[PDB]
Amino acid sequence: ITRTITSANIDRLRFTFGVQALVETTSKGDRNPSEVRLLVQIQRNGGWVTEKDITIKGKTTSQYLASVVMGNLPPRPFNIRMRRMTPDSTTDQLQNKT
Amino acid sequence: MQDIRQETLNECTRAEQSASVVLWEIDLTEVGGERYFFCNEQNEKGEPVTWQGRQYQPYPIQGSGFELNGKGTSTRPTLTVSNLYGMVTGMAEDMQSLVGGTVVRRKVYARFLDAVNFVNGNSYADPEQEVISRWRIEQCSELSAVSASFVLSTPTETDGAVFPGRIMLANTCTWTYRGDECGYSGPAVADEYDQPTSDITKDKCSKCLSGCKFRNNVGNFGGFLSINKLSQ
Amino acid sequence: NGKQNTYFSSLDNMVAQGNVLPVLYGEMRVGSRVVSQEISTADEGDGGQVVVIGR
Amino acid sequence: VPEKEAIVDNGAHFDGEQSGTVNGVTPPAVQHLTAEVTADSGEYQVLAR
Ligand code: SF4
Repeated sequence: ITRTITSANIDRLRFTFGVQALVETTSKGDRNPSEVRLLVQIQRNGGWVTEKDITIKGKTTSQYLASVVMGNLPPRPFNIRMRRMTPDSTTDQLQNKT
Repeated sequence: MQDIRQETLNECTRAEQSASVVLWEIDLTEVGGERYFFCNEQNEKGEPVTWQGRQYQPYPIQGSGFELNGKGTSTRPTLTVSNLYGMVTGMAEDMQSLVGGTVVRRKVYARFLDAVNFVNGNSYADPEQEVISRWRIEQCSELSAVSASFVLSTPTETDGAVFPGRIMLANTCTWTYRGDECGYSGPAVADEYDQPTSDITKDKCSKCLSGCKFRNNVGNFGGFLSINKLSQ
Repeated sequence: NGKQNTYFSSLDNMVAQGNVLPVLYGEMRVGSRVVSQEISTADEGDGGQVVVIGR
Repeated sequence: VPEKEAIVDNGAHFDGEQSGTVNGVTPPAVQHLTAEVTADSGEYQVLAR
């Protein structure tokens, strides 16, 4: 997902991300935690730079939302994006949606 | 002990002495007027008394009550000067009651007075011998057609002073405009009612946050914002 | 309850509005007037590029 | 001096809002309310966050 920033006077930027669930169900019915990774990117200079490395690990069947704060923002015409480095789940038992 | 010159002390210890002359200088430079020199009596030749080059003018003036005591309250001497001809009335209506000016008192023995005064001259003239004390006018206790009376005070008086003296306010800036603390020096921007203007004569700060934002000087705001939320 | 006070020491945090800004002249423990105070949720990032959430 | 009445009446210029109800001290609503029913411990429980 990508969006751009147009406001003139801002000093820091906060990204609120999360996962809908992370429970992993075995064939018998046991539940185990899983993990997922994200990248938050800002277009400094001419190439995208990954500001942060994010890893969420645990068991939950409801949304868990976390926030991280940025700084040293480039000049305003910059744009931002977030991307996923974990392969999209194919089996229905995995349930790790970013 | 004041560093009085030796010849003055030798004059003090003598059995028979020369006349003692008190010379008054009223300084209105800080207020905005000119300095005035007076003396109680004329010289021997019927001319104004000459000390150094000042040429103090004859005029009925007297000051009584001077003292050196720090145990109790301040001294507050009194000075009386006549205004039969209306001089003091004109200085009082021009210079706002002559309140805040300096009064300087000198005591010089007639022996050391300038040679111009005496008809035969003075062989002992020495312009360095005097005793000086400074005061500041405080009030005009009386003013009539006969005389006018002032009460002096020390320059270092502590009547209306509280020490820390700086108030933390939520909405008002305490600095002086364009002062050292405010640190603004630029084109005229606004009036005291946050109305745009460009004349330099009517450029004042409203001491409000908008009045400060007109100058883009929010960084140096005197007051501390959003305290009233906490105090509540 | 009989605690005795003096004019040159204060060890607790006082309200800000309408009060003077104090002056400190020597080495001493101080409690100071509060200009701001808030409670919010804390960000997970600790300032580094790598951040790990959960176990 | 009768001329001081008009000087006193003119008041001053105040900055802000007379109502001042945009932001008092009433707390806002809690951000993310979620309730989860888990039978992992062998019993039905509700976890509010
Ligand atoms: S409000 Fe701003 S511009 Fe006005 S005196 Fe205070 S610091 Fe200076």
